[PDB]
Amino acid sequence: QIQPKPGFCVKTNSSEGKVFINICHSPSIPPPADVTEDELLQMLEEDQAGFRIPMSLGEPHAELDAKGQGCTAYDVAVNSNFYLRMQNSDFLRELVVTIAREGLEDKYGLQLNPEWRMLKYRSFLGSISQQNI
Amino acid sequence: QIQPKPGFCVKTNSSEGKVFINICHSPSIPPPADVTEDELLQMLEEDQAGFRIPMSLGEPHAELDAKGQGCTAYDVAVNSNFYLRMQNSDFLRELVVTIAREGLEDKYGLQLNPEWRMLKYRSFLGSISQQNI
Ligand SMILES: [Co+2]
Ligand SMILES: [Co+2]
Repeated sequence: QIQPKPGFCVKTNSSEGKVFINICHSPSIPPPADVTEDELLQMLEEDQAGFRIPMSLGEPHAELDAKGQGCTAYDVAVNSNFYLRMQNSDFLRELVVTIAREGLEDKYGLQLNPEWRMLKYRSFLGSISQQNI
Repeated sequence: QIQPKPGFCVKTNSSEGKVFINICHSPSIPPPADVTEDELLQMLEEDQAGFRIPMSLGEPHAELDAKGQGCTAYDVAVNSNFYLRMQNSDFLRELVVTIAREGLEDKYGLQLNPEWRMLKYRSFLGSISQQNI
């Protein structure tokens, strides 16, 4: 089993309560092809990101927020080199988080509310070494 | 006739030579609806930006680059308030430039090479007051 490395943590919410998405990474996860930005838009218009941007869409795990309240986390893990590209591009980072949100909704039957933010001081919600992919 | 206001200038290239895209603006151009980022991804996957992100796809105009060499400019003008949002979001700015590039290719039969950059010291290539939309 592959243990993910923390990347960054996205806080959002839903009619079912608070949700955190750990955008995390591993060198064991296949990277997307390195396409141009023009080609990336094409991928979206052809609705092919489901196959062309590999990511793990992790199972929900119950956790606690900083106020000690119950919430739900999901680990979305991508290739480490791809993660490092995402970090250095607001465009790519926001796009990939948006794709990951859609992926979790479709996979788990969730309905997220649209507002989200990347946490500044906390990288991952949950026990990392317990969250094998 | 509506005169566009300069926004920023994108330098790119093509098998036909150097191309500049003036991402410019006017309060007379209808704004896109103010959708969420989740909804924006949906718009792209449904390939509906052609109707849902209004922009003028300006006619080509011959100009000169800083080296005195011939090149071609196109003015892509959006609503001023929308422009100001784009400015303060790398994600939105890169997405809209990518959409504008596609729009010009489809409208004018162009094939742009993928590399482009936003000029840092020059806002618009061409005679602004002559470029009525
Ligand atoms: Co298209
Ligand atoms: Co979809």
